[PDB]
Amino acid sequence: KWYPAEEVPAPKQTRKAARPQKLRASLVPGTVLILLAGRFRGKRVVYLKHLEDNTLLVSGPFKVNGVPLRRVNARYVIATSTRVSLEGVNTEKFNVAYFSREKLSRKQRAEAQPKKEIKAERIEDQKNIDKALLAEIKKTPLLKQYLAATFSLKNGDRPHLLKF
Amino acid sequence: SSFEPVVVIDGKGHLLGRLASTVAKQLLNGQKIVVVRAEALNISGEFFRNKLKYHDYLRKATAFNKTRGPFHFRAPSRIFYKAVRGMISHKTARGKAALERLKVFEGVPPPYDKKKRVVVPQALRVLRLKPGRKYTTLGKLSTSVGWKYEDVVAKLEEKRKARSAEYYLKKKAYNAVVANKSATVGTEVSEKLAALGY
Amino acid sequence: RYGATSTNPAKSASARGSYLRVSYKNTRETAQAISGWNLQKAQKYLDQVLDHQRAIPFRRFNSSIGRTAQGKEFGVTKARWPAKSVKFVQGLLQNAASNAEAKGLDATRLYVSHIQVNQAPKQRRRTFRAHGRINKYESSPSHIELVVTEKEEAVEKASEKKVARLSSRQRGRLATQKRI
Amino acid sequence: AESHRLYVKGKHLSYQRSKSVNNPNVSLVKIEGVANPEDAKFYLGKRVAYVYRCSKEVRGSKIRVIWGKINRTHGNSGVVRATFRSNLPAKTFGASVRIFLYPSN
Amino acid sequence: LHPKIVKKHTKKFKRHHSDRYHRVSENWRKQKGIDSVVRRRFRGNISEPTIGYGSNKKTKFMGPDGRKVVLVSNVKGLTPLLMHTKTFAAEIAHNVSSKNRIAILAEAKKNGIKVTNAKARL
RNA sequence: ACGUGAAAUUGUUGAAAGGGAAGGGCAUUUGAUCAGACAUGGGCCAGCAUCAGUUUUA
RNA sequence: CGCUCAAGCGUGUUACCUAUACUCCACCGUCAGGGUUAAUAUGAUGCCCUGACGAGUAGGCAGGCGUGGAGGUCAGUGACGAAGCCUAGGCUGUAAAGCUGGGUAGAACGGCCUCUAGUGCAGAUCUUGGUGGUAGUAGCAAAUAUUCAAAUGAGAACUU
RNA sequence: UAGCGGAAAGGCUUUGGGUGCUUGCCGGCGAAUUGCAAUGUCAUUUUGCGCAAGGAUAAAUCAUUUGUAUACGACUUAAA
Repeated sequence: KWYPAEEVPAPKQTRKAARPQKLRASLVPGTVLILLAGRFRGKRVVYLKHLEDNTLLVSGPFKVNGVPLRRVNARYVIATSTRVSLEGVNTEKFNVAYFSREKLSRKQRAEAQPKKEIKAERIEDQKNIDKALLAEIKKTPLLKQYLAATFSLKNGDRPHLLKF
Repeated sequence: SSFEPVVVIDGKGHLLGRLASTVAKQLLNGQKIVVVRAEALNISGEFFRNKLKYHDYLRKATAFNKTRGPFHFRAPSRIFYKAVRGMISHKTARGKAALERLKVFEGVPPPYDKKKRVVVPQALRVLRLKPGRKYTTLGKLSTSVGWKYEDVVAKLEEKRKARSAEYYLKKKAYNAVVANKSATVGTEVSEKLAALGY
Repeated sequence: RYGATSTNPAKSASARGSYLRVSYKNTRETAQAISGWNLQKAQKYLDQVLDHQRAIPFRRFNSSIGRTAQGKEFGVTKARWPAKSVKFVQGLLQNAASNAEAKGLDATRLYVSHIQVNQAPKQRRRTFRAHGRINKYESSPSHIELVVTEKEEAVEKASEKKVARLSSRQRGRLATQKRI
Repeated sequence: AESHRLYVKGKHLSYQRSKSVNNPNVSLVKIEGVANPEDAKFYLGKRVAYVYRCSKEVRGSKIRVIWGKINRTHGNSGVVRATFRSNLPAKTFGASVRIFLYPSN
Repeated sequence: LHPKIVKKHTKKFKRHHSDRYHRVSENWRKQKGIDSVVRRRFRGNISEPTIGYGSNKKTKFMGPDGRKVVLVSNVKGLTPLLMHTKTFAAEIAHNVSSKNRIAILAEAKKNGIKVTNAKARL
């Protein structure tokens, strides 16, 4: 009898605007951060630029501790008190399209060899930023050693009391 | 307020129900313990009384075949063990799982002595009970009702002490020094800073 | 025909015996003592039971049976020497052995693989109790069967594999550890 | 060097319950050195993960995890209500659980 | 965007003392007792079927596919479901012969109509 | 002791549990097993951001 | 259990735990109050909107599920396998139940619209038939008594 | 190399040799792509599998027998 019509949902005109992010006051360009989650967990790093997909452009000089130019989510990071000046650094060319990528069909396996396929643009751009920051970092004592070491909780340390 | 592989408590000066009241709670939290010197747990009341609140527990038992009736242990250790396996629903895995975490001795056996033990304030005849009352010293009690070792566990609890005195003294000289010198030596600049760093 | 077996049919022999007038409870205890033994071992054991050296352990059907010292072999107190139960089972083994000889199988490797004894239709017969009451007096006959097999080595081995699966970030963990 | 711990230790105490009846959808969690409600409010809305091992290898590993989070405080002794993606075994009463530091401020 | 199905109560309503006594089957039957606790609803006992457990009107008589099943015994019985592939799935009967399944399954796959069974013996 | 050959009830093999009974309801975990649209040229499980409805805590 | 400036008795001041109760949202059903084929495909019994309520023995009414036969209709299904039976396989319905994979087996049987009844069982010290635990247990003890060889026979405490 | 420790000692100091690292203070190379988080697997038990070194070379039951025992088991004796 009925056998429903194969017409379709065509949905109501929604009312949800895309307003920009309001970041917390602790994060300001130049601030040292502690990475909580991910591959480089508990690794001290440097904040550079706010990107336009609500992520943080983060270096933490590759020559010091081996952490490259990388995206980071703001909720999975701590903001410490220390800062460094970024007046002799560019960070204009970097955008969301800079970190674009072709996800590969798919594929796996035998040795899905992989020590390959890094751009010369990415290697040279790493050298320019690291050279500017190291001149700034060598002003204050014991900062180069601070970024090298990792963060780990001790017996007695209660996170709710600490300042960071 | 921190977790450890084990926690050794030194009864003495400690009451009973109030101590037992804690020793238990813990367990229900995958902890551990190992009371000692039980032969020194204090109990509110005038010696006499108590012994009555006992001679009555001792006159409670099956009628048609004791053997299977309430087993009245005499030795202390087990006592401060009863006042507990009664504060726990000890008829459900969880219960057991809890008692296996425990252990109580009257005296101080090896697998410890060489370890630091602690007290549990909220329960020390001196922070509670008012001054001018009367408290019974377990052991002594037990005796008058069984337990034939209130003279052995005493002849030993000595072969120990006597020594602990030595270990000490030796632990002053070495320290009466490791402190002496930290007096001159670079006790400078590096402090005029660390003294502030704090 | 034949109960739930799980062995090679080509290297096997069998023998049945339906509507036998023996105790169903006693024949079960004889058929479980013999089970899992070598064929030549068994025929000597059943002869020793008749002459009172060895004994049959009564495990399941054993209420109000007396104790005996011969039961210590198996680790059970109660045991008996059922004559009539053994003579029927001893007969079926000699039939099953001759069946294997016809096929051309080795006697030394031959062992009892499967054995079973379920109930039969009961023969009915009456008695006279007090105050003119008639009760039954029935028999409990048996349906015996057994299977013998050429015993051999190398039974599993076996079996499963994997065809593995893991994520990209989980794959990436292996890449670094091979380098270091 | 020695320690690599980026989480706070804790213990799964019990379910939300009355005298007799209980509710296994909400769990109660203890935290190290948290004696008040005011101190425990630091740990609200933080991710929590129970860890346990197995014999069989499911997906190239012998460790399985049940994710969850903290909702609100419970009582006047720093005890915390906690929800999980799937509820916990009940044998886990008095077992270790990891309180992470993300969704941070 | 099709509404996601929620079954409310997936566990089967068994009759009281179905496992206890053999003669009492597992088909549901209301207790008409006076001492009975299942009728009066006591804490820690079996549930009873009630209108509150009923499914949503948007997604009633739909499987995991989101399709209402129709029973088919022949090729001429497939002609109601020609322009209704997304809404109505098919299922071939138990009494149909082996060769006649191949006749229905051939012309079913032409029009793009999903059959629940078949599979098809093989 | 002959078409089909159900249940009570029994034997064998396989799997599981068992400290004064078993057997149920709510919720997980582990062990087993099972449905369901990534096929064309060669959906399931989460994370962050800005909003709406109801609340809580400084 | 244990408790003694209490974990006791009288009184005050705050926090906190918690019912199927109260507030808010999702879905189900029942009842009421409306709006609409003005050609405008598919059920006017339709297709939508808004608001309230939900315990229940004895009892009454309503709407459905199944069993055996009768009239109609799908030119329904079937020896290339109908009915029945077994299945820690699957899907739908709140449920009564229905549909379907695998095995066994070998002649008939289903859906939809109506008619009709010897039409649904757990109880009745229910009726007839079958089988358990109890249990290889109770027991097979009154009339004085049996023993040794030989023969027959597959086999002899019991026959000659 | 020395000694201490019987309460459940199964652990504590201790002479000396040999062999690494040393963030006590300065240097020079390396890490990227696990792609914006997904415990990201670093413990500790048992266990029997084959290796290859070192080491040793038995008893108890049943049947028979006894009466200091004995409902039947058990117990007590003897026997190359």
